[PDB]
Amino acid sequence: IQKVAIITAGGSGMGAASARRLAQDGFAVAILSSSGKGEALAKELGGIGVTGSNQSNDDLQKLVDQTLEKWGRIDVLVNSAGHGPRAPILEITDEDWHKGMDTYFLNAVRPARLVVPAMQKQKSGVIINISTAWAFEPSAMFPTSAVFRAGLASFTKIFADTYAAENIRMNNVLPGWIDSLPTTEERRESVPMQRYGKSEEIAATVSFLASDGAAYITGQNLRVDGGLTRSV
Amino acid sequence: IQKVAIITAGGSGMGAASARRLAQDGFAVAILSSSGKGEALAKELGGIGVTGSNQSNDDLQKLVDQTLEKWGRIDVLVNSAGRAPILEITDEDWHKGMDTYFLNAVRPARLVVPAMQKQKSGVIINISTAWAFEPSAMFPTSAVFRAGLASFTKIFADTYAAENIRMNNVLPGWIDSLPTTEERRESVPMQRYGKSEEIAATVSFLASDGAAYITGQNLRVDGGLTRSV
Amino acid sequence: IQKVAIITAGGSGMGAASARRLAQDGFAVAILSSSGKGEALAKELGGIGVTGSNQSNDDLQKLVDQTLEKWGRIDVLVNSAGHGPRAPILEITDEDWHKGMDTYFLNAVRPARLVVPAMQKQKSGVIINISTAWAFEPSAMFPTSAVFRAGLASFTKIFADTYAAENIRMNNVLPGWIDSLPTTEERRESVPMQRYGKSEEIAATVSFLASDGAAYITGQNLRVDGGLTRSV
Amino acid sequence: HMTIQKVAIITAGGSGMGAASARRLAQDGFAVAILSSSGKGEALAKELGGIGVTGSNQSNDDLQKLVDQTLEKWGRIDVLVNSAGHGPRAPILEITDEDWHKGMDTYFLNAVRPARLVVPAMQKQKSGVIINISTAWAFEPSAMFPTSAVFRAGLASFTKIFADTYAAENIRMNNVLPGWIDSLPTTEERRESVPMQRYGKSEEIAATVSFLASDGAAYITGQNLRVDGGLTRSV
Repeated sequence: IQKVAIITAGGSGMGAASARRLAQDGFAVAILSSSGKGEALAKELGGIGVTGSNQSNDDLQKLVDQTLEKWGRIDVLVNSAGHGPRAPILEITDEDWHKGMDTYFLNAVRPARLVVPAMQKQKSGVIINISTAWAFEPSAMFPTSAVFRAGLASFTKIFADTYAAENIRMNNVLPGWIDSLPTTEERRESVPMQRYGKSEEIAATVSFLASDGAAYITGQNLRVDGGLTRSV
Repeated sequence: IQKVAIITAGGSGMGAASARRLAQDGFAVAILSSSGKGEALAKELGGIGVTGSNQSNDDLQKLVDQTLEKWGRIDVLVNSAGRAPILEITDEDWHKGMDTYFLNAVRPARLVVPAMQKQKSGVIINISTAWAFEPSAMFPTSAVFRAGLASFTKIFADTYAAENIRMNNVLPGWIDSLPTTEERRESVPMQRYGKSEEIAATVSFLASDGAAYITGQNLRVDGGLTRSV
Repeated sequence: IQKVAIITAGGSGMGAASARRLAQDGFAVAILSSSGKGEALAKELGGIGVTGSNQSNDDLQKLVDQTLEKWGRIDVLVNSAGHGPRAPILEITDEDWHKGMDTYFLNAVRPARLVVPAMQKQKSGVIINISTAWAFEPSAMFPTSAVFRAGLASFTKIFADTYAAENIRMNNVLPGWIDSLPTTEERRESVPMQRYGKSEEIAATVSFLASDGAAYITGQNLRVDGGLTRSV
Repeated sequence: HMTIQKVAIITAGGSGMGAASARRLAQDGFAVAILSSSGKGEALAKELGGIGVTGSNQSNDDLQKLVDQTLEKWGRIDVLVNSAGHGPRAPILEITDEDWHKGMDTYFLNAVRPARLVVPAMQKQKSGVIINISTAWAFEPSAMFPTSAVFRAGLASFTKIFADTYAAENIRMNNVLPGWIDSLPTTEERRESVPMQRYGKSEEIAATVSFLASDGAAYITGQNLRVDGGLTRSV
């Protein structure tokens, strides 16, 4: 067996960085992206791609089925995310809250349901979600992101307790300001380390969590933020 | 000044207990419930009541409008609320969970804040769960969306602090609004369930001037159940 | 039942405010302070005072013995604190770290040891420590305070678990900027509520925690800080 | 010669998780310097092609000797890993004032003391990592390990202040918080309390230390990472 990694929202940013690093580590990769970039990248990394939505159970099933048809196993699932509603806290509509849940919570839950049967058969698996350093120290800048990634942390803990005995782990990586988007001086200066994080630094964190050496870590939320957040 | 409290899901359990205690404290009370029990309780307490859904903006607006027509202010809002394997919960179930345990607080908050802004004074207290940050399989949608509620609460608190409008959550452990099991009771270091009245007392404190410098907090009332500092 | 409260470091600041409020609530009061202020306050409130140190075994035992001789019970212990070492984080010497521990940790622990026997006989008791809102979001401004109050929280949890079955509770109140000291504009403006807290607000939180209504609360750390800290 | 030979100091590195960390860092390519109160420290350092001092992780003098010998030999300190011995255990009110002070030396100043001594080299380097082996019980404390939990919660707050103070100089500090690890004898009761139904390996703690000592983890600072098989309850 070559080990296998599926990456949802893997066509750009932190998803793409994670897919590249996991391929470099030696995983066969399967990528889902609503852009064409996902399939180009999977091609370049020698793996497979599906072009579809991380909100669609059917695109997801196609991705999972193709990965199992080809390699017969799924060792790692990495879930990255899009961008959800941003507005003043009482102005976000009920509809927008629902859309935020789709973007930032069910984007991780939906594919988790579909990969777990393989991981149960294997008695081995890792699921890593890209969350946000603001989950427990939320800001008005990113209200639906923080709300639903806090909820994702609770989901992650219930999941971790439910599947621990089957050697299946789930952890979240909580990035601060990352150079996947343009920097501002105010934001950069607000980080004690006085720089944005590299998308490759997030990918390195994913790589660790996907390795045998991290096997005893489950249910955790690891902030990778140059010291930005205040809580121990 | 006769101060005013609105209680959503105040027909039974911790909502009813909160409504009774706030009435005893001297607040005028307006109560929403879907069963009808909220109206019967309001009448007993000398207040007003609406029977409707805490997921419906129209029934909520009716409660708010009637309260402001009667007493001209809203000092306090208390939001109270109504098991499956973690991967078996459907997308539809998660969305329903969010309506039930997250938007139940958010929807009435939007409608009371204007009065609170005019008053330069207001308190919103949400009844959450001690399982929010230490969740278990027993209360999955509740815990997930109450963790989300905490993050909402902090953004809200930051947004409205300068206008003297505060939001806090009370996080109950095992409370006597339901029957005990011995395993549950024994898991609590205090070796007893909490009283609905003890939750209501914590609500009362958070509705008082003495608590005015508390905002954005999640206060566990659980007999020592949860493990975290 | 005439209930009884002991307050350590109760001569001024949040300690004195707590003693005044608990007297107003109807408690008999006993006060320890290194200042003459403690005794003047106790005498006013019809209670008893010892002039002495919350680091001295002899002074504390005297306090406790005189309280039990007078009223036969101890229902509430409130521990306020003085001021400990403040310096750049690596310049604080081993000796200063040990002094900080005495000032901010052992100040609470020492009296707790001495009042628990009465509380056990009573099958009822409450201990409330005045801590700091910076305990888990520490600031270089108050390094020994934050370090030892974070320590205090873990002590408080072990205590709460050990004595819960005997109906003896311990909780900590974590103030932000309080008007026991003069404001600075920068500090005041950093608080979302745009004001310092009142000592009377801290005392009201102490009052609630000493009440029957709070009887199901134990092991907790309650921030009273106008929204200053960032963590949920 | 064409690539920097990075250097790691391990305190209490003679056995258990400290020795595991030493071994792994050496395997990663670090030159290792080990302090241990037993001869185990030096023997292990010999095996790993490094240096060792026999002495106490509570003694400024012995720590200064290791640091000096390290800088004398390799000219730099890139990584400091602080493990710990064992402190007082007793019912919570039975721990004497003296036992609390001893606990502080064992679980808090064991990290602080060497941190003070390695930071100047790290500042000259504009690069450094300090990793303390703490405990999963720090914020979910148990009556089993009272001084450990108290002072490791304290260590977290120290760590955050340190991290804010030195972040601009690219010097980071993080804590690894192990649960039940196979460095000590196992019991069934403890094993079955862990959701993963096994103890952690010392090698899994060392793997976490290795990651945190690597360039990949450079944007992580001030954190407490629990490695506990899901034992602790908090998100």
